[PDB]
Amino acid sequence: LGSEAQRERRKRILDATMAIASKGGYEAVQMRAVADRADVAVGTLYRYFPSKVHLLVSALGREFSRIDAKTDRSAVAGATPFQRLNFMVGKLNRAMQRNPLLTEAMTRAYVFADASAASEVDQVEKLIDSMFARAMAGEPTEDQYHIARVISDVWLSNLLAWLTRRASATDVSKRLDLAVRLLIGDQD
Amino acid sequence: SEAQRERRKRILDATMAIASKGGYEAVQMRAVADRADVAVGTLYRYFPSKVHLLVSALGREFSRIDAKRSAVAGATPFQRLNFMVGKLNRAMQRNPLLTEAMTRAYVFADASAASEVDQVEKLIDSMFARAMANGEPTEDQYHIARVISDVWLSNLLAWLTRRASATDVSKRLDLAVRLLIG
Repeated sequence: LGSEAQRERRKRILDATMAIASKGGYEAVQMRAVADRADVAVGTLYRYFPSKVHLLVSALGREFSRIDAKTDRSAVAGATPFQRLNFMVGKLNRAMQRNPLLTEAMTRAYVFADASAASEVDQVEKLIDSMFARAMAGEPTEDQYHIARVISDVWLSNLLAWLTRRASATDVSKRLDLAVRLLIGDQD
Repeated sequence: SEAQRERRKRILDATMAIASKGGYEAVQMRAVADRADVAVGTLYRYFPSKVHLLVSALGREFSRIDAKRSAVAGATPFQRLNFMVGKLNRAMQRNPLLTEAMTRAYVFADASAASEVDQVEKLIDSMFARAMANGEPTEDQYHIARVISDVWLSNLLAWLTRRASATDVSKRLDLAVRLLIG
């Protein structure tokens, strides 16, 4: 399904969405402005992404997909599940902390995305869960996927506290370390 | 004092009435003050912003749920915690617009409302921590409760947006509880 022309259009649309959110945050991300920056027809934009929530959640899914594909796992080749999980948690954290305004825009879209964006939210959730489950495992068990979901929930809550300046990066790291210990502490 | 407690009550009652009608967007400072029959200044003294107002309203909801144990003595820590989760789930599901208003304020509350957010988090964590204990909980139980509160918030957001059914939410919290305490 699809074409090289469609993949090229989608890449430009998401690049434009991220460029606009990096400069002016969630509020700056508007359909007309994104269409103009990506050099795509507004109608074509609406067809692939029916709203700014769809654009931002799709940009977030692409970002997690890139982190997953590009993270060098040789660094923890001889590490324990506890170390591998803390490594991936640390990698996702540093990636989100790099551009606060952009992270804030994608997170806002993700937290309040409606049912019409279920496929885009599921792609995000499955990617983060897969990264944590594979770190704890290789091919994970159903229990490792259930643990991964809990860690993702703790990660999201702490990301929200960090974005709003209610928690420091230090506070976030300590809270995530505690959750990992409570779930798999005996795996080190 | 008496008059102060009555003024805060009227302010929070007006907030809830407005939120129940039109959600987060309907809640505005002037409208709340007029409905509560308080001066805008009295409103700002206790609640510096609409975010402080909605997060404080959320704290009163949790406090009232907490106020309303003897019936669950015979049950195990696992069963008491699942019962507490069920009560909190049902309470938030009864009035979607009111829940949406309080959740939106809680999620995006800034550093200036940190005190109110911290108090709300302590209230929900204590409800879960107390459910797993007999008497005062241990630090380990409060840490477990914080993880349960994070799972609960994530599932509440999925439920509010029609991405998870009430059954889905129940099953996910059951799984998290099982993973943490057994």
